[PDB]
Amino acid sequence: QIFVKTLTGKTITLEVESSDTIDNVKSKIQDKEGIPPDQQRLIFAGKQ
Amino acid sequence: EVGYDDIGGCRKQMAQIREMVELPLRHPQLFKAIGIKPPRGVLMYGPPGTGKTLMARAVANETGAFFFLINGPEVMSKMAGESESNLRKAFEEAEKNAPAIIFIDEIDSIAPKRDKTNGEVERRVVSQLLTLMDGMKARSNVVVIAATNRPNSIDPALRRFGRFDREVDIGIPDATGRLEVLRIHTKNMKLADDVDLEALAAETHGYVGADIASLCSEAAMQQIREKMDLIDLDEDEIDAEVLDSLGVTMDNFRFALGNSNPSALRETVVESVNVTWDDVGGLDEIKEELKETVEYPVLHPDQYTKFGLSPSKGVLFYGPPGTGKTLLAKAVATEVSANFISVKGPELLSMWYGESESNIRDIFDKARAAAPTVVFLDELDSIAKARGGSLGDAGGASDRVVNQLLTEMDGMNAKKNVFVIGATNRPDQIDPAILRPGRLDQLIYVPLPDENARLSILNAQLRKTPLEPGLELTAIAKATQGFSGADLLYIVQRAAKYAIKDSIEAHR
Amino acid sequence: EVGYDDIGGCRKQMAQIREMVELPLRHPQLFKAIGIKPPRGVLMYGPPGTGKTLMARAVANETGAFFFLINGPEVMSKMAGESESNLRKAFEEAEKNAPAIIFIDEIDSIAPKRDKTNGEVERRVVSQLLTLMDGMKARSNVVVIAATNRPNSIDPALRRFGRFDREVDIGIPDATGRLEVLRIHTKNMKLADDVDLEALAAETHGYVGADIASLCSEAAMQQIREKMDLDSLGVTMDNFRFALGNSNPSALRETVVESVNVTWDDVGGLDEIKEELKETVEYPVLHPDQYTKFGLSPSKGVLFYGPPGTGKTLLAKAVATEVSANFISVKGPELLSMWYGESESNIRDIFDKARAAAPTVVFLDELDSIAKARGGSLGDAGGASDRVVNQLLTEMDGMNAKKNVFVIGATNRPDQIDPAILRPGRLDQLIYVPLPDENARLSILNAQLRKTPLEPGLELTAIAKATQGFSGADLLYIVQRAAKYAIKDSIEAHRVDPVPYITKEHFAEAMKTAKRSVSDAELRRYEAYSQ
Amino acid sequence: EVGYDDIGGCRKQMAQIREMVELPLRHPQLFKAIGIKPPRGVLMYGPPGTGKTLMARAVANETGAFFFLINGPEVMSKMAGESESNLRKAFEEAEKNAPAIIFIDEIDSIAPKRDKTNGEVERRVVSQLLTLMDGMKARSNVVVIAATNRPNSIDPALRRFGRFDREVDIGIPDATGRLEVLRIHTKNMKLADDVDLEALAAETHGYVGADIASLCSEAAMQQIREKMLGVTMDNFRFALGNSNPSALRETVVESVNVTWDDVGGLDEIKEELKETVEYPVLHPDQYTKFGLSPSKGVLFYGPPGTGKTLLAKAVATEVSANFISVKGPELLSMWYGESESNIRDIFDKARAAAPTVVFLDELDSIAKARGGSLGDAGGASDRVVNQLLTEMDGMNAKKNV
Ligand SMILES: Nc1ncnc2c1ncn2[C@@H]1O[C@H](COP(=O)(O)OP(=O)(O)O)[C@@H](O)[C@H]1O
Ligand SMILES: Nc1ncnc2c1ncn2[C@@H]1O[C@H](COP(=O)(O)OP(=O)(O)O)[C@@H](O)[C@H]1O
Ligand SMILES: Nc1ncnc2c1ncn2[C@@H]1O[C@H](COP(=O)(O)OP(=O)(O)O)[C@@H](O)[C@H]1O
Ligand SMILES: Nc1ncnc2c1ncn2[C@@H]1O[C@H](COP(=O)(O)OP(=O)(O)O)[C@@H](O)[C@H]1O
Ligand SMILES: Nc1ncnc2c1ncn2[C@@H]1O[C@H](COP(=O)(O)OP(=O)(O)O)[C@@H](O)[C@H]1O
Ligand SMILES: Nc1ncnc2c1ncn2[C@@H]1O[C@H](COP(=O)(O)OP(=O)(O)O)[C@@H](O)[C@H]1O
Ligand code: BEF
Ligand code: BEF
Ligand code: BEF
Ligand code: BEF
Repeated sequence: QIFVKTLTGKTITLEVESSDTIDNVKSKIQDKEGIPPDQQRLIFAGKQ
Repeated sequence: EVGYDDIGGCRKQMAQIREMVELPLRHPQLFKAIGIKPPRGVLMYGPPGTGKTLMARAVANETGAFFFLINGPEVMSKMAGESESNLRKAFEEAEKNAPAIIFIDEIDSIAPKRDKTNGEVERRVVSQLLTLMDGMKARSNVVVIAATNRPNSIDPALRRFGRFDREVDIGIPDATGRLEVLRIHTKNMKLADDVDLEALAAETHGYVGADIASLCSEAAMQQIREKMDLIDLDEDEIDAEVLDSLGVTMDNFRFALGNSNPSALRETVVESVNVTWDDVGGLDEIKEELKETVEYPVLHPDQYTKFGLSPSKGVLFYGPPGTGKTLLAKAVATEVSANFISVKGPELLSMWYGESESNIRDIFDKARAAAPTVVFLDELDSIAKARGGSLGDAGGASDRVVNQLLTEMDGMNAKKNVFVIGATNRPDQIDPAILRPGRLDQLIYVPLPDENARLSILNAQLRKTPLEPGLELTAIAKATQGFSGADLLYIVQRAAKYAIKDSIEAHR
Repeated sequence: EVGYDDIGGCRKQMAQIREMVELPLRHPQLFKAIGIKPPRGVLMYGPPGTGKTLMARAVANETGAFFFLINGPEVMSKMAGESESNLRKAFEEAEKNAPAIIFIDEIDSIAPKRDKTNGEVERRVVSQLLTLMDGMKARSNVVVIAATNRPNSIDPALRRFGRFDREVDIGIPDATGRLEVLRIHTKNMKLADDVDLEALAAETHGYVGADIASLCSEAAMQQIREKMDLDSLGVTMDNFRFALGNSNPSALRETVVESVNVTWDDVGGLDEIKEELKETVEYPVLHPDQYTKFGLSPSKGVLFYGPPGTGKTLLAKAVATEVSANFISVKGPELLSMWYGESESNIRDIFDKARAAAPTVVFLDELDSIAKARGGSLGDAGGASDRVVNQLLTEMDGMNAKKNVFVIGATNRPDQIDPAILRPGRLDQLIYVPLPDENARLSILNAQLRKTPLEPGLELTAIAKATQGFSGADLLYIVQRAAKYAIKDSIEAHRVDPVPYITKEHFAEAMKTAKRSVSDAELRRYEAYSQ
Repeated sequence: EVGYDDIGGCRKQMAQIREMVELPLRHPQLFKAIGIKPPRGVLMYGPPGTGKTLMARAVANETGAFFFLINGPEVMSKMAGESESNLRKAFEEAEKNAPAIIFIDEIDSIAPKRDKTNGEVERRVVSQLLTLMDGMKARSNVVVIAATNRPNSIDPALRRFGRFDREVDIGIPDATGRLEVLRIHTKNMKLADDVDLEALAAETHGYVGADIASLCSEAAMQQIREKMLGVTMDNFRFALGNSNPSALRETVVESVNVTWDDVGGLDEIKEELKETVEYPVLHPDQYTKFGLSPSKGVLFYGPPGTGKTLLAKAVATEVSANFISVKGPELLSMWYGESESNIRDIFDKARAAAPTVVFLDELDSIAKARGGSLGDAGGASDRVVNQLLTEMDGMNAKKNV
């Protein structure tokens, strides 16, 4: 004698986006980070 | 190019859209010294292809400016924040070549409501368009155009003061507007000297404009298919005397008028059962009373406007079962010029919470989009249930789905000549608020047929029969006293079943 | 490859799709000479198992144009804007080489109604499809077609003039619409000379596009199975009848019935009822041209309202295996639900599925619990129980086409049925099965056993003239009690009879415990009508 | 590993699934030049606990070909996409290197009916499952095999000829199909020969193969707990007690004492109940020799306190058939749709036992003869009496209930 319909809701999905690109890490691998307090880098020469 | 002449009808709404795209561009000194320029945004809503995607194509060729277009979800890509930037550089592209005109299409994916999205990038694109529309305030700017259906699903922050406050409705042409559609769409075609363009618009009453183009396409193909003489398949050129044009006749438009199928009721197509106003014989004063109350507001809509009175709509059928009253609704399926919508009782009832009241709200909107039409509600006892004494026996709010039908029959707006027909066998279990002249005017009662009525009942069913040498049918009428209309169908079916049995026994 | 000759059935629906994807491409000088530009593609729909997903294979070879395949959920990816960019990079791929055609298989997945969904990417992929078919200028010569099976769960803006012109319906084939179907599904196969393709098409009703293709596969598999005991083989219509036992249920798989049969000879006495029920289902099927010549619809509904025990609830078991029609069985209130919902849709999905497998014979048993509508709510009977009848009243006659659906009803109380169902068009043939008399009972006792040695020299006429006022299954109790005493005199130590020789001594004590089921007071309620 | 002998215990349904995938591979020259493609999709269904998860591993060793395997809901991951592409990764990997056998499991949870659910992922999982089974000249190498217990919950478009046809029914093995299960998982165990194994074939009847493996596992734990070596009957007879088949686990009855000696005097009534439930069980060949159906059960009526709740307790502990007790009007409920399926699954489990006996106490409460003639009580609940009316004889065939 009793009736109930339902309640709705439940399933949802999400999207994800990507990171920067190919050529930013191509340029991120070619730079400097700094001198921590005081160091040197390079002073050399070769083949006479 | 499409120009000014391609838009069919819509003259009361063309004059609104002309003054906001032409007069700031043609006369820029007119808006000076009278204050600032009011119109900078517009939104066209309604059915989607009634002349909203053509209006953007119209202003691209009759208003010379640096025009470009914005589609739907084409601004989305697999980057970080580029989705809010490429539409920013699209607006900046329109302003670096100022003066220009900008059109964005289908803002359902671009600008949805902020409460429906949940933590994704789509809630920032609607916020990006909200900032750049009103923050960009230079001199002689661009005017945005939105041509999108479903206007109630738009966030109300996009209508505050400056995003768009000049939204317009491209209305459905009901009378003498679809004639201006047919004058333009058949101008490029070379019609034969048989069609009547006023008769094609006066027979039907509810179209959408785009289906009028669907009417001429199927009428053009049926004339080619009738004149399809395929003898030379490799040479594939149909001349038969000379390089000529076949055209289209009046009979080809009558064939396309049969399978019209408008877009408002494409999901609510009825089974085309043939009727010719002669399947019912016993009803001679209630059938013509049914035809005059459904034709007079739709065939001659001038006398009701002259008197100033409301038209009559809404009729209920009640009586004993087996004598018409649902198969009379079969007679108005293909015969009347209004479209038919059939409901087989609780077929539109759903098991979800808000879906059962939403499946009854939109069929009436499909009856509202289709200009004047008739709907049919068979077995209203399954819908009404007298609105009294639930006490848990209703359970799933069976009296609350009735209250949705309370407000749709009388209507909060002006009535568009829709016709509701209810058919049932018991008038006592119907709620008495259904029986009021605001919704159902008269309650006609079909009686049991007498001897004069049931004689022409047997003449109605014996129409297409390979009859024997004839016998009198008045003797069968005086013997079958007090029977319904379906009871006499059983007698002619039993007599026909004996006519099949002896024919097989005669063979071998 | 497949061609247009390799696809049979809907020849009228074949030509309306051939003049649209081939005739504007092969014959382009008609549209520019007279008339408007040629319209766009159609939306194919219908029941599953028809050749909607094998019609598009024929236009991919013989047309010669560039074909691009786009499946339904194939254009889907977890990025934010590649679910619509992959869709638009394929339609512009077909624009590079005009003309070209695009088949959207299963369009129901990526095009629902936009008002039903909320907060997904699926409302974006349909709005991309809105501006892709008829955009601003991006439509020159490509024609895009689609195939599905649910046209109602599509947005109505997608079936406009710009996107989808006609809704072509590949429907259920009929006689000489399913005969050329079996001819092309048997062309390459090695067949014998005794096969008759015309007789196989008359006994296949629900067999539409693939069940009839299952019939040529299961009969060939049975021919392989018998050949396991280089060498040529061939079907000989013995495995075709063996494959005809279980090859129908594509749509009616949920309501299959198995496997009881009485082969029309286990019932007796009702000689007039057996012929009346036979010609009500064999006339619209075996001779359909006689009814269209006379121009009258046949009679369908029959109802049984006899007393309990005469043979009404398994007379439907007699027609379930004898006549060539689909059988749907409903055992009482087996379709009711509690959800304000599915209890009403269970009648709806059982009739159009039966109408799809036309012709068919449905069976509604014990309609006393189904047809309680005129009293409600009767205190504890429960309200909203008359809607289950009003849905049934709109399916028997309603507003529908005549699909030769035969309704058989069996009940024991004729006064508790809705009189709205008791009318012609729904239930016209009202037959009252009585108790068997002395004439019917002698044809009842021998037809019940049919498999037992009966001690030749006995007389069953003495039982028929005696035990008056007994039902048909009341005599089932006597022969079951006699077989009970027959094995009681045989389960002892056999070290007694090595033969099933039931004698009169087993029938002696069987008549002692034989009691009458139908009382005299309950008999008068059936004789009170006398109509 | 398992094989064709380890799966042995079904005969008619075994040869249908074996020649479907091995005969086109061991003998491919007979299909060629025959005009018909081989069948391409297996769908085996039945009651739970049968070997629909272990048939696929059994011919996933004996053919010697490229087996695979997909679980049910692990393919459903949260992306807008890849719930259909991980299905594509399982099919495009299985395309190359002919031949091909792929097994998909749990097709009742995933891929439901289209118009009966509301989830936007579920509209795309069903059709991607369709399109990879027939696309644009697809189905050239792969052979799909399904396994489920609810065939009515799957999509009606899924059981077509191109994707899932020649479906095989894996039912309850009792007519010398139960005895073949005993000889498989006992040849690996140590069995001291003191009894016969053929008497155990007719002791219980609702066993579905998986309950037989639980029967021999109960005797293994009973053997080691009394030696705190082989196996004996006393562990198996203790396993014969509290047997509890998986189809009848919801309704238990084995809690009463020893009977058949607590009653006396009504020996002609006690012998009559032995003549109606022990005769087809012990002697099934005598009924088919006469070619007649066996008799039905016994209805009790009389004075209160005579012993009619003890005669139900007498047959519950002595005869070999299963027992299901209904405690008065127990199955009656408040819901409208229920008390019709609640009286149905008891009879559905009764026909799945093959054979058994059910008991309905106080038939005044469950019959309520006719509500049409009943107006003073105001009940009018004729649904529960008519569904009971069509479940005993009804429309279906008899299975010795
Ligand atoms: N004035 C007009 N009356 C009727 N139909 C028109 C008119 N102008 C354009 N159409 C039709 O509209 C279609 C193109 O625009 P449409 O699809 O209606 O756009 P939208 O759906 O964006 O409103 C074509 O079928 C065209 O024939
Ligand atoms: N004189 C008649 N007038 C109308 N219908 C008739 C007549 N004679 C026979 N019929 C047929 O009898 C049937 C009666 O159905 P109908 O009265 O609509 O059903 P219901 O009893 O459910 O209201 C229809 O098929 C109708 O065409
Ligand atoms: N003309 C035809 N008549 C009947 N069956 C056909 C016909 N053409 C193809 N089929 C069958 O249809 C199936 C392939 O297409 P189908 O699965 O029906 O596609 P879809 O489900 O997409 O409509 C095969 O079983 C094939 O035998
Ligand atoms: N002479 C008989 N004719 C038909 N059925 C019979 C006969 N004797 C016994 N039976 C069996 O008795 C049962 C009762 O059949 P029927 O009268 O249709 O149902 P009910 O018992 O509900 O009245 C069926 O199983 C039927 O096969
Ligand atoms: N032929 C067989 N007879 C009886 N039981 C079997 C048979 N083959 C396997 N089993 C049992 O089935 C179980 C493994 O498969 P099962 O769990 O039944 O799979 P599913 O539930 O997927 O059908 C084990 O308990 C095993 O002993
Ligand atoms: N002579 C007897 N035979 C059977 N049961 C008996 C006897 N004396 C006492 N009892 C017990 O009395 C109870 C009543 O049994 P029964 O007559 O079946 O039920 P009820 O009391 O409802 O009539 C049971 O527990 C039964 O075991
Ligand atoms: F202009 Be439509 F909405 F594509
Ligand atoms: F279709 Be009628 F209202 F019985
Ligand atoms: F493969 Be079809 F669309 F059922
Ligand atoms: F028992 Be299921 F097939 F895993």
